[PDB]
Amino acid sequence: KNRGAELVVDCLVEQGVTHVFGIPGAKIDAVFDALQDKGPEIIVARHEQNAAFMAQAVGRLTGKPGVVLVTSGPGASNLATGLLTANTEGDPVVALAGNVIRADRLKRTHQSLDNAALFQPITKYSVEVQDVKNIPEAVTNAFRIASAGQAGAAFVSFPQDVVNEVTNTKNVRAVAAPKLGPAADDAISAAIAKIQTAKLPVVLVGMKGGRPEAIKAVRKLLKKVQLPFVETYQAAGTLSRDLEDQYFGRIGLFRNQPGDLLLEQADVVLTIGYDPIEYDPKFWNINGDRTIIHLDEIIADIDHAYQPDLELIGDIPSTINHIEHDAVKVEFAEREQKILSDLKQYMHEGEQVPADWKSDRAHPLEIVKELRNAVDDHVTVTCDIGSHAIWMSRYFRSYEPLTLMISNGMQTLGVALPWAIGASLVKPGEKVVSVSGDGGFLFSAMELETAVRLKAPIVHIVWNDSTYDMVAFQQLKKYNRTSAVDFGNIDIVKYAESFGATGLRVESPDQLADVLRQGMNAEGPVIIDVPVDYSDNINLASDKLPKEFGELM
Amino acid sequence: KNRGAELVVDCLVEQGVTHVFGIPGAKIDAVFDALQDKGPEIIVARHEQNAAFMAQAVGRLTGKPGVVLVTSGPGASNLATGLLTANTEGDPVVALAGNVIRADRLKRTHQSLDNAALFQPITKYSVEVQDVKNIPEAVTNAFRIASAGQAGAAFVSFPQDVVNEVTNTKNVRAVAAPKLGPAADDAISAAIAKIQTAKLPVVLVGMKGGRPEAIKAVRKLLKKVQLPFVETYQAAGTLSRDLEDQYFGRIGLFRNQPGDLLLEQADVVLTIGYDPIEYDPKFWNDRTIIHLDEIIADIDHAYQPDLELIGDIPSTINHIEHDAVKVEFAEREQKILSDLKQYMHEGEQVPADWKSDRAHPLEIVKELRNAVDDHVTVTCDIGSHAIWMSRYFRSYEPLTLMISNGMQTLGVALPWAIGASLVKPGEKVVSVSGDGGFLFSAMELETAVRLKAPIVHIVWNDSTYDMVAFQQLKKYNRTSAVDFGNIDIVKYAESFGATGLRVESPDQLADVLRQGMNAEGPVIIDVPVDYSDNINLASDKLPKEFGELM
Amino acid sequence: NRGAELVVDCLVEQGVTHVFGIPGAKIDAVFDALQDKGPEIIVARHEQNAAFMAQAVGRLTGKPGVVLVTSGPGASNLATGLLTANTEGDPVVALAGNVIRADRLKRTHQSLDNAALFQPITKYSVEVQDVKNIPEAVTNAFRIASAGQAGAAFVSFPQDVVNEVTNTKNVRAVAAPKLGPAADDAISAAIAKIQTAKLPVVLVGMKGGRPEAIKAVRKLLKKVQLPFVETYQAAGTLSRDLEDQYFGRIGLFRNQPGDLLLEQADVVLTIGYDPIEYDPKFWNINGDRTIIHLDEIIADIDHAYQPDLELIGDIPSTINHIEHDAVKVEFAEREQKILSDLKQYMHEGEQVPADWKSDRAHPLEIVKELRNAVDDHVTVTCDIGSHAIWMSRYFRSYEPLTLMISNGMQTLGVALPWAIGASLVKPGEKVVSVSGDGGFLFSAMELETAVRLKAPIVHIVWNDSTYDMVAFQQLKKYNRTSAVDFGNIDIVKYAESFGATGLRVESPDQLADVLRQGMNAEGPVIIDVPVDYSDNINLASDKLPKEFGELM
Ligand SMILES: Cc1ncc(C[n+]2csc(CCOP(=O)(O)OP(=O)(O)O)c2C)c(N)n1
Ligand SMILES: Cc1ncc(C[n+]2csc(CCOP(=O)(O)OP(=O)(O)O)c2C)c(N)n1
Ligand SMILES: Cc1ncc(C[n+]2csc(CCOP(=O)(O)OP(=O)(O)O)c2C)c(N)n1
Ligand SMILES: [Mg+2]
Ligand SMILES: [Mg+2]
Ligand SMILES: [Mg+2]
Repeated sequence: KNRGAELVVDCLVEQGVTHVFGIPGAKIDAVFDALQDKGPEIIVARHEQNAAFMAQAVGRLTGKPGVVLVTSGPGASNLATGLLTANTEGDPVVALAGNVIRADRLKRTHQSLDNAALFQPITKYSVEVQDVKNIPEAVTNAFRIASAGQAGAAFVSFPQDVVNEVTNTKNVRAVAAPKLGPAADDAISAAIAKIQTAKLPVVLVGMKGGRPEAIKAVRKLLKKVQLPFVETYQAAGTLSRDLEDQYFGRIGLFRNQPGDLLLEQADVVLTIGYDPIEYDPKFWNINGDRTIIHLDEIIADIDHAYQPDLELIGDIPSTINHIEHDAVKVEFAEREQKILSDLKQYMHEGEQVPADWKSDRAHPLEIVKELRNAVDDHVTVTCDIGSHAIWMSRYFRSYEPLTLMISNGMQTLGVALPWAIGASLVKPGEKVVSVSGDGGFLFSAMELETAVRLKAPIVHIVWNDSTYDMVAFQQLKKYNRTSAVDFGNIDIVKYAESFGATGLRVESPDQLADVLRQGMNAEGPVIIDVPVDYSDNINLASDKLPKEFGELM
Repeated sequence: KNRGAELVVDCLVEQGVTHVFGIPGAKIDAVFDALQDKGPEIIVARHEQNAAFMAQAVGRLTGKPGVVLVTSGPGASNLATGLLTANTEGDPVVALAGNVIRADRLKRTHQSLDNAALFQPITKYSVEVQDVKNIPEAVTNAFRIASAGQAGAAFVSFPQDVVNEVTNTKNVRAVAAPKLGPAADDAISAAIAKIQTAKLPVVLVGMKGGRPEAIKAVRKLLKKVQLPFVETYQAAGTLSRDLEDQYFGRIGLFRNQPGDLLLEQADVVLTIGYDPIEYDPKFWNDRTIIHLDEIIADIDHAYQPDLELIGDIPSTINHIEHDAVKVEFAEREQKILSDLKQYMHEGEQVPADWKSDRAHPLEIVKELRNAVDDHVTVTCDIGSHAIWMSRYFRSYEPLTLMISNGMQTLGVALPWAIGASLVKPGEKVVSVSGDGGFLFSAMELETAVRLKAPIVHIVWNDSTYDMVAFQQLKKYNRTSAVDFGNIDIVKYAESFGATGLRVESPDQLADVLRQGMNAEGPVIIDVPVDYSDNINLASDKLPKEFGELM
Repeated sequence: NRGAELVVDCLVEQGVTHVFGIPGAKIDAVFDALQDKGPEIIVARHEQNAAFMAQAVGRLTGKPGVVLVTSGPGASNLATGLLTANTEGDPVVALAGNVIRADRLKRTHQSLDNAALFQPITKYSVEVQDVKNIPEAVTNAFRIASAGQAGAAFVSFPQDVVNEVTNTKNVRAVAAPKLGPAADDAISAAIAKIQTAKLPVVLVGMKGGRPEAIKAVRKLLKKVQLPFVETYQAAGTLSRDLEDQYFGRIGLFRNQPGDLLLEQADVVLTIGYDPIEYDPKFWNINGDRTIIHLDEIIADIDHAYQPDLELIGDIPSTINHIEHDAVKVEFAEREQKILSDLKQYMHEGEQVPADWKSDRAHPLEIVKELRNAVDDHVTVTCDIGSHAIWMSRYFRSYEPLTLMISNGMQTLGVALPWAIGASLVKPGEKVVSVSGDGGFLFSAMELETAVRLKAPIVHIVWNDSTYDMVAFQQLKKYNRTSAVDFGNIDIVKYAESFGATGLRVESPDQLADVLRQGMNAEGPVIIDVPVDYSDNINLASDKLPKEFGELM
């Protein structure tokens, strides 16, 4: 027909977009109509929030922006949290929304608002197209800006008459966002010289160290040079089994981990793709001066606790390849060897169920271990936010890039199950596991109809506690009392069944391994009800370990 | 304790707030801690979206700002649509949110976000407090601005260190937002002269005509002067059983209603609390226009008032009422009223050729109306079911039919009914949605079960996003992205510990509804509906027919 | 019959007689269309001064001043102007070009997000994106600019929108409506609270200074015989008749007779008071008093401003309903002495010091000689600086809108362009403008406009060669000054280089003569007046409050 609506779909075609997540409405209608003619499969969502969470997951797993498409008013405003989360967690997303006609743009009329103004503080790019000719230009720049370091959200709004208008405007080439070269050579030399002269150099692998390419390079570096290392939560998957000896776990949330003590003992820290939002430098870069080398695709944020002595800004993996090429293996003096050894066995003992533990419910560590034993390396595991997620983020081993997905920017409740859906659409054929608590679960459980309608092979684990617990034990450590943390329990099994899904329940902690295998062998979506004992949770924020190791030294 | 958090709680005590809807988090948890000592009852929500909707319900039904309280980051950003909805539909709401400590406000850090900039476009008032001393001032101005005509949403954000900081700061008095006087008296006189000299003077009651005091005033005006009148959807309940004779239905959505032809035939139109968002003037609007409202009018190609009576709406109405006298109509205009009233009765009727194993929409509306007492509040969601409710479900009390008619936001029905039941203890509350919108906020059924709220939720079961579908069929002759698969509604209800009912055949409709009305605790009722008559809601038939009788 | 014509037609419907502007490419179609029909175009030398002029028209006529500019630097130069009007109750409408809609998101000459820039400093900031919407968007801009509280409205036109040919019809210029008075029972309440006061006082503020409000205020002050004070923008509330009940203009520093009056008051009635002129935390202090807020909009709650009664509605109507039903207050003995003492403190504070000697005029001598040289009805515009403090406290005004002060943003350089605006509003009358030397250069360029118009402006420069108001605050805080010194210029030959008339006061004794000589001159005249500023630190001095505190 050649409306503005067709120009939009043509862009999606040039961009190689396989799927569009959305919900139709009167203002964005022409575009949905034009998608009937061609373009990517439409995945109808049961909420624009979840549509955004789905696009985000696609962006994180593929490196090309996930696409979400919604109508005016509440269609658009329901995107806010989603885009915010994508934009602060390094995920390429492009959002396309409708608005009222240009003539009525300033009026009190149904579903009218300044779309671009709302999304301005929460995206890299937020625009509204006021001329049909401009559509291919605006859309193409949004894809590029979404993809360019640091990846985030782009939002593009269309008045209704703009996408309905007939025009002879030509499309433009989907010129892909270009790669940077590696960092300046002189900076790379300096960086190598500082690692070679260190008594205890260590690698801090961050958000953008967690991309597949970045991880491949990071592993060659760690293997050649033999550096100890830690991961941020979104760097999970850096580990391989033959790096386990050099691995000191995941830093974050509370300063009481072996990784923290290691970074403390370090005189040189090399950070890679490090976005401080995952764990503020004021928690780890303390207690003594210490050289900081910042390896990233964008310049560093200066902070009282973060003043890099060296910045290597360029393409992350290739910059790493250049350091790797000219570094050599680091020898550790006796003192540092013993520090490393001691940290390693504090790390080991942390991963164990307390010896005087007895219960009629599973311990969190038992859930974590059993889950890890029932799931092959290649399977993507998505995680929600809560105490369950602390246990997962610290103790759930991951061995491949993009196989453990955590929301460690906004810490947005409800991402797991929708993320699992997006993952299954990117990895057709594979099982996708999603893990949540019972609080965050109802934030997005509605999208179980999408999963069933798609016959997605998703396995969702609900940690059953019956409170907002991560908030509860923090309230106990601050005020020795809780507030607004309690809610009623629902029948998770019958909930799943009412959707046409499958419900299982761990009725005793010894059925855990069995019920898990069963979910994995099931056809279509499964929800698994797991009673958990959270009485150990308060110890997640303990200072015992920093204190013990303190008197060691 | 004299933290900033206590200063906040004290404002809520001073303001007479009985419920705060919320979800706790680290940056805001000091205010939640302070609520353990004194202050209103915390209602824990399963989604900040839904806490916002409930606060909207409280605001619409009491005139006092509803209060929602949330944490930083996604806690705040999840309020967006809620406050947008409230802000455009006339409901006083106060939102309170956390943010990161002042010193880290500029950094990439967990749950950080320029809160105030995000709500700037979608509220009357959006601010972040940067000094603990300023807390009582910023909160007290928020309540005032939320309530002041035209009522809307107010947003206040608090850095973590500001609510945790110990302080000597004094509270301020909750100075009530003041009412205006009536409109200028020479303006009132002018309007009385326009009505008394018109051939067919008519009243259009709008959004802010649906406040209880405005309705009581409007009824006296209608009865005394015997003017015909029409309702926007949010002015539902202006009608009294007494006034059914002068009543010409609800205007909205498509121009093809008896009310539309009436407004067209009128030489004078008195609009009361008319927010054009409910129905753009370019659809119903030569003739004289008298704009009566608590704020000045927006000028539009199709809306240029000859008279503006700006002041307190009920005051101004009374003044007009006091000095106006009965209008009597020439025979020409009586015939017009007779005909329009007749077209109106035909439209309210199930078509003659209708055959179906599912209920017609009108049969749901009729049985619902016949099963619910006039005083029972009925909330409604968004979709094809709501076109039917908005046009054909009669309301006779103020605030007993609640419709989202500024932002048309899916999912408002069930959370509104929860807010409503906390505002009217001892009463049943009815809510109506389609199956699409039901899953937008059905999570909150846990909350209704937790409170043992006497809610009866009716689900119109179709299996599609239909209101989108038949507009699509009319524009392109094909649908797109409107199909989803259905769930077992009864089992969905039972899994939450609520009661689930199902109308298995159209004749069971009366009894099943009755059963729901007498049930204990929350009830969900599955009601299959036949929508194949839905595309005629946008039909041009009636204006074409009436065109040639003239 | 383009979009540009639609814009000119709206200006005609609003009764706009003058448009202050500077042309550019993106907006020039509108400038074209103004050749055919419309209001006179006054070419400015800087978009800042065009904005100031507009503000002046708005303040003086009650209908929006109009300013028209091009895209990019044309529009951005408007920022301080609209901001100042938007915080001082002045209706202004601004019209600006932008790039074509197709190139709106591009890096291209003079492209910027116009609406976003003006959102935080206007009541109303919009961009039209369809030619049809022009009559609507503009009409609402005039009404919103006018609707109380009055201020700045900004409309932006992408270039292709005003050049586009259309058959769109215009829209009626529906006047912004009036409110009625406050509600009866509230009026009753206010009268009752006043009746039972031992010392009720009136505070006249910003919107108490419109002509109709002043007419009603004067009747109320006369009938009930209440003492009153003024905010700076409430100048001209006073009449010669009312000098007896008058306790001066409050503001800037809490050390004036008006402050002490307010402090002793048990009931304060405020009239159209915008706190920006003087924070309530400065006067509403040592003890409690009842506050009655009378205004066209609800009050801002403050730690030091929590009204017991709000009278919201049209200000002159509400004042009238109070005047009609109130009877005279009669002060007891204790309060009469109080009022008497304060009145003498007031009178002593207006006199040049005893041991004053100087080769240059003392400020009060400038204030005095200028007041006596100028008819009551003549409009006097004032700039910002130490000279303005002297003007604002001590220069009497007896007619509405004859003393204009920037008391919201305290914007430098407003005087001279405000006087240009005044003279266009009041043809055939002298207009006097007063500035310091520093603020003079902020807008002195616009003298070319005044000469080009043969405007009868008489501009007085207080010459001391420093940014003094900053400097003495710096000394009272830090015992040292910073960045307050600049060179000076020959004001007389400055004026002459523009084809204007330049006069100089070579000695304080020829002050009356050089002033009278300026009043009789044809065309613009600038006057160089050397001043001695050594007294200036005593403006922020703390003695009067202390001395009176011991007198109690
Ligand atoms: C959208 C949103 N609202 C509020 C919060 C604050 N918050 C963090 S954890 C949490 C509770 C999660 O509870 P649950 O999912 O049951 O996990 P659990 O701690 O019990 O394992 C809340 C409310 C948040 N992170 N996101
Ligand atoms: C939050 C939001 N998303 C999308 C829309 C667009 N929209 C309007 S009606 C509608 C259909 C709702 O369907 P349903 O609840 O099943 O009611 P039905 O039409 O079937 O009666 C949609 C998607 C909207 N109004 N609000
Ligand atoms: C645009 C602007 N810049 C700076 C200031 C701060 N300021 C206030 S008074 C003042 C000094 C003005 O001095 P001048 O005009 O020479 O008059 P004087 O103080 O000498 O009497 C300054 C710089 C201001 N108010 N406005
Ligand atoms: Mg839980
Ligand atoms: Mg449906
Ligand atoms: Mg000076």
